[PDB]
Amino acid sequence: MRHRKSGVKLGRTSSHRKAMFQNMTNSLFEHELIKTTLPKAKELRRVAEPLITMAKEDSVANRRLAFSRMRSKTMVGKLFGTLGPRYQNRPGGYLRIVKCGNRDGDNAPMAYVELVDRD
Amino acid sequence: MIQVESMLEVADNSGARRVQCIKVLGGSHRRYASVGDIIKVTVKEAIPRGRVKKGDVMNAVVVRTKKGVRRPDGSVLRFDDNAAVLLNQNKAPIATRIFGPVTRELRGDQFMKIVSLAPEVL
Amino acid sequence: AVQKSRKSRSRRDMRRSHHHMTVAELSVDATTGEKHRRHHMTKDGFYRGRQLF
Amino acid sequence: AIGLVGKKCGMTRVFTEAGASIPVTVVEISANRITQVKNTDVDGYQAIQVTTGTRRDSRVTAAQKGHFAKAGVAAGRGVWEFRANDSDLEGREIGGEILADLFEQGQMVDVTGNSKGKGFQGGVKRHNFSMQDATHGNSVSHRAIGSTGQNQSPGKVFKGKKMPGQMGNKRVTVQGLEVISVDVEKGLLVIKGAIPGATGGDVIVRPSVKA
Amino acid sequence: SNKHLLVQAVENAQIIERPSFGPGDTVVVQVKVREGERERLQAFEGIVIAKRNRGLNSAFTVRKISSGVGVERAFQLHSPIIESIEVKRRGAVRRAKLYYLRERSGKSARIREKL
RNA sequence: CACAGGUGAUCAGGUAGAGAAUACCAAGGCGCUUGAGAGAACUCUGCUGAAGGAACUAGGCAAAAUGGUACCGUAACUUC
RNA sequence: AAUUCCUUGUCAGGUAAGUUCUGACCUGCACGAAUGGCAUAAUGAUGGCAGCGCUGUCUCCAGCAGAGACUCAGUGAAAU
RNA sequence: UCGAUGUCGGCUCAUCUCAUCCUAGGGCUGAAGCAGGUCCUAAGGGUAUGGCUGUUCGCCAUUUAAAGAGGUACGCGAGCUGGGUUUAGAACGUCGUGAGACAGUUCGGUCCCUAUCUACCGUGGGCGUUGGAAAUUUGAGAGGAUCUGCUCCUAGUACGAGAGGACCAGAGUGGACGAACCUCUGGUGUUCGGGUUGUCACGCCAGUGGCAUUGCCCGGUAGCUACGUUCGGAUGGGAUAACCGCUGAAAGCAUCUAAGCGGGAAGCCCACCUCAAGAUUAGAUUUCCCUAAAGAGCCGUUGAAGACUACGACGUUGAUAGGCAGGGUGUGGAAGUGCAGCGAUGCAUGUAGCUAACCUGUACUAAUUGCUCGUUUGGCUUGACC
Repeated sequence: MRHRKSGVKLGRTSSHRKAMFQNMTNSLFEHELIKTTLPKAKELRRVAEPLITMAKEDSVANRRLAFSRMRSKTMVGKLFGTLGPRYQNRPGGYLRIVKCGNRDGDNAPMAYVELVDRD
Repeated sequence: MIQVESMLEVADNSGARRVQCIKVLGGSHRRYASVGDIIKVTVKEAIPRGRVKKGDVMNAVVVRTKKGVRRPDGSVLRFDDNAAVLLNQNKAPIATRIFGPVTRELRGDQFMKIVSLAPEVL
Repeated sequence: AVQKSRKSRSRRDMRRSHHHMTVAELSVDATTGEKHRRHHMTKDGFYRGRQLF
Repeated sequence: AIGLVGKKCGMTRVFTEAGASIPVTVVEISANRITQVKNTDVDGYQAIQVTTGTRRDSRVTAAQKGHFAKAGVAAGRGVWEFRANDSDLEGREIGGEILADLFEQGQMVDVTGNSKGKGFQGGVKRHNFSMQDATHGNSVSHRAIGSTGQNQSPGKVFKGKKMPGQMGNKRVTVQGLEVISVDVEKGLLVIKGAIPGATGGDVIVRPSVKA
Repeated sequence: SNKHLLVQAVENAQIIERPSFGPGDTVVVQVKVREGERERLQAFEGIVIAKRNRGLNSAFTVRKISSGVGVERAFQLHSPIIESIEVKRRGAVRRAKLYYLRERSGKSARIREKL
């Protein structure tokens, strides 16, 4: 059973999925629009939106938490310089997922993850 | 929870120091004996020239367990060892001194002297 | 592990009967007026009158 | 023998003045609106039909909407029925209310519910089959069912054989459960025991037949 | 909080005031004891190895050594058995759960005083 | 067979380390030619497990356990 | 007794309980001296028995992690 | 049956018989009572753990109400094991000149198959049920369950020379089994929080991250879970088994039987729990709709529901999921700074920082009134009403 359990497995180890979602969060914060698998997109919110929520307030400790959970200094700078200020007064829901058909190679359902507000 | 082939310390002055459970009494397929339950034990190590000798088969009552005993309020009361008290062929204590504390589950009629001889009753 | 007598063609077709191809639902975006799968964005990229790009 | 429909809110404990733990479950009791009274003449048997909770109009069909409007009650999240006799149909007319004061403190009740579904489960769990040896040469039969029949005679598996199946998510009735407390104003009933099902599910509370 | 609001309403009445205390500090607890027709209070003094806070269901475990063998009891904070609790001595522990003390017997078991 | 097998010699970086063991890295090279989901029984490989501790079993099979350096100390027997 | 059929021979030890194990007796079905006799320190992935520690072997199984099983898309056997 | 029907034992899983081991009801007794012995009725449930030995068996120890006798390919290896027997090696005793042999012994010695059909355990699709649909349901019938100890009281009474010690009634509390459940006690908790070893890296200090079984270690949220909690096995109805009768003739008597009327068991049928109209005999009730209607489905957000299904909830007339807000829980004192200390390190800012799945709210994000299926009053005969 998985009663009330959350999270994903996605056929990966714990460290592997953590690293993959860190990579996806960085790429999403960089390009503001990324094409990905639909489960991956739905799980990406749970790890990306909280970083924006924390970046709403700029401080050394908050920036160090962001760097601990992202491991890209350029992109921590971007998150605390543009996404935080842009998203200061928005209560959540910082990503919109737009389903975009099925993948050619394996027929995996696909979606577009777009940062709200001109991504 | 005491079952067959469980080592118990001896909590009285009967001369035995360690006993082994060979039968949990009071049921066709009874598994475990808690505090206040009667068991059959073999004496595995006794003091020299004591009342009881090594290898003797006799009765005992469990007086404290590491698993613990539950109370009506939902609390649990545990001990650091499993200890029982040796008994007669009529299931009466054969002890003049009780070592270590016991619980109030021994309250009744056949273990009242164990309760009264224990240094402390929880 | 194996058959004792070869399965018949009718019996084989009876199992196949349930297998069926899925047909995707179709909707037309008002702004762009193009066929697209239900709850899935258009080829062009116009979804519910919004610009993805 | 008429009962009531409630919602399981979860388990808690009640302390007695003597210092005794009473594990209880709290069932939310919205007023049960009588939607139909069944009788021997029209139906051939006697029963009370009730509705509880709330349902939005978009989810209430025209047939159910008319059925509710006949009684004059607001649509609930389901329609339930209780077998009743002449004594129990005494004062219960269509459109009436059944509250938690149907049950008084200290009496025995039977609670029916939909038990938590474990999905498709093996013999070891569902039927309490003994596990085979983990070691000593065991290959692929640690949790295997084992033998299911004898030989050519009979040469068939007998009906009712215990085998891996879906476990849970079935109607389960528990009897001889006391009622600790009743609150009409808050519409909540507190019942001793496990009260089968999960929290948030619908539970049927009836008087105990054994009494 | 974790429980439903209807359950919380019932729990609030059961809640009873009691001195707050921390982990790892020596405490004396008064426990009601029934000897038949008479009532008595028994004093249990020990270091608190472990504590769990669950609102009404809060429980703390007290460990004391009697006649060379330790005794552990998981007392219930809000139960009516516990007439009173007082803190004889206050100690500082790095971790809430002191499950290493069970192995410790004498000089090691002691906990440093907190000022 | 674009096969988890076999195939002699030669070169032998850094930090720990007795070490060509083991761990993480350098130069260099790779992610091993089906993927995406779900997270049922059951199978395989592993982790943890209250109390008991061989009661298992043909049998302590398997697992568990011990594990280094320095010092102290070490029995019967002995071909010393 | 790697040798004993009767046989689980008898006695003693070990266990609460020992067709196995140890010591002894000799009634050796059917030992016996280079197809070597009896012993023997050391050695042995050797046979048997008994202990400490240790534990999911077990009482009695529970939870968790990964690879399959299951669903979708591509490729596509087998014995019979 | 030799163009192959796998042996003994063990494990797992069972099913049936009664020539009944316990429980249940009786007759007789060399039945005073307690305990028994024999036989009759009764198969509803229950009917142990270990030492030895490959054992079935058997002996022994300790229990139990009891540790029943049997059939099922001496049930069960396309379910597991492989200790014995029954290959190939080696050795002892014995036999044979020898190769070799021994229901003599001893050490060692590859157990394959992805399930087509029947059967069984679950779960769906199709159509049917005299128009269609949304719900609620009656029950022909089927399955589950059926166990029992001990203590007290009656009463140390009846009985008995003593010893001992009740039937019938009543109360309590256990053992085994089963169901549900996670409030309590625990286990687990590889997207929680900390401590720490080696190494690499983030330009460096600091602070962090990768790998080394989750690197190791200490705790722990929800969920699941037992060893934890709650509950159940009914003391009721009907007809009976053995047995005991009332009245009563055949047979002036006697006689439970031939007519008639009774008592009587854990057994039979109900009662309890679950399923149940594919019960083609397809039932019943309340509503809704009929020139694509009422509804169903697809699709989307999804659930203590689930392999896929199905089921449950919701889709802007919204709290369905995620995020977010406030809490709760867990860990235990974040970073920065300052102070003390030569330093490791300690202290204050401050129970701080972080916190999965938990609780309550909140449309910020995603759930598009889009498409498909489904109609147009439901044949005929008879009868009552009209």
